[PDB]
Amino acid sequence: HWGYGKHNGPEHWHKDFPIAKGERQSPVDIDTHTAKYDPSLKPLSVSYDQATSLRILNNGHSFQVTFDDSQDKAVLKGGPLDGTYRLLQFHFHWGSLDGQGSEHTVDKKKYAAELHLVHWNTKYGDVGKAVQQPDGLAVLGIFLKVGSAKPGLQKVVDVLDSIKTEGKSADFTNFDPRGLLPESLDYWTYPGSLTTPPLAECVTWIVLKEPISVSSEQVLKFRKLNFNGEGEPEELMVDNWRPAQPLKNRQIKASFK
Ligand SMILES: Cc1cc(C)cc(NC(=O)NCCS(=O)(=O)Nc2ccc(S(N)(=O)=O)cc2)c1
Ligand SMILES: [Zn+2]
Repeated sequence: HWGYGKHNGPEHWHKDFPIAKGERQSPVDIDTHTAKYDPSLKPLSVSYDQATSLRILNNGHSFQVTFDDSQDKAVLKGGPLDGTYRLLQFHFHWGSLDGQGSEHTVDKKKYAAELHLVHWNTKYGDVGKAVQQPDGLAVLGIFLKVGSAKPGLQKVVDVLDSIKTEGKSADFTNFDPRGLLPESLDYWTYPGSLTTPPLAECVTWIVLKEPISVSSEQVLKFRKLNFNGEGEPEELMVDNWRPAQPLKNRQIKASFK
């Protein structure tokens, strides 16, 4: 089964998921001098006021906070998107050191981590149908750099002790994902894929220009999680990021000048 080690990491994924070598794989490097400002792009609409978080979980690949997506409660709209996309979950990718961990890069710069808020297009009815469509998902990507603490992240960080190993989950209601956003919603956008198996090419990526800052104590808490399940040799959950993939016949558009 897949992971991020020498023998099961991103260089192996194509054997079970041959779309790993596809025409619209993610993440990619964002060359800021080649992305074109697109004035036709609208502002993004992030409507998270009615978000209903449910649980926090260690899935062996990362940790995730899940939301009730049975109604339009927390939706992403506008920007490059047609229609309404409901927030399903968010999770992160992070490094063993502050100089690596993000999946997207910006002029080859790697950030310490990257947040993915995962949304699906309601015209397809359920997430499973949406993953089979080229416009099925929209993932909002936010870079993390190490500096000042992010107060809106601290409730996440303080429960990680309780889901140390894969398969563990905990109640995590009443969490406000608005506390994870930077000030600016300036973004880059391009068509891409899931960055973990099945690597489906179903994602409109929206990557925010402005990173959020998190403290060294907060990211250290990410790094104490485990890939393994309880009672198995401890392998720290670090460097759970896929590297940049070929851009091929794609063009990255910027919402700003
Ligand atoms: C059944 C149920 C219910 C609720 C509420 C949440 C969940 N959690 C969930 O579905 N997680 C993944 C959905 S996926 O699209 O199939 N996988 C995927 C997503 C994003 C990326 S990424 N790294 O490109 O952002 C990579 C892979 C499940
Ligand atoms: Zn992700």
